Amino acid sequence: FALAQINADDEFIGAIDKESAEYLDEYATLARDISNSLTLVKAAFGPLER
Amino acid sequence: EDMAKIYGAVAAVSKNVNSSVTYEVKRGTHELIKVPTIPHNLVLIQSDNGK
Repeated sequence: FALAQINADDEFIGAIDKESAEYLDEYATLARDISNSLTLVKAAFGPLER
Repeated sequence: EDMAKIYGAVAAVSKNVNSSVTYEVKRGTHELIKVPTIPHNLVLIQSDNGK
């Protein structure tokens, strides 16, 4: 009922550009961490019995 | 650097293998004492006249 117009000024667009770099960095780090952890599991541990 | 960490963790697991056990077998063993004299429990009773 009280919907308001979204104002996309320069500051908000500039803020998102900073977040885009931060998001890209985070994804790269997680992929490296996932790859390292997947290699550790294969070399170290094995199957489990009863 | 992260490869040295992964390789170090694997070597830690492989080094957790047990070799053997060592213990002493002493149950059932008791020390021995030495008795120096033989108990005879004998006394000679003789009358005054020797009869």
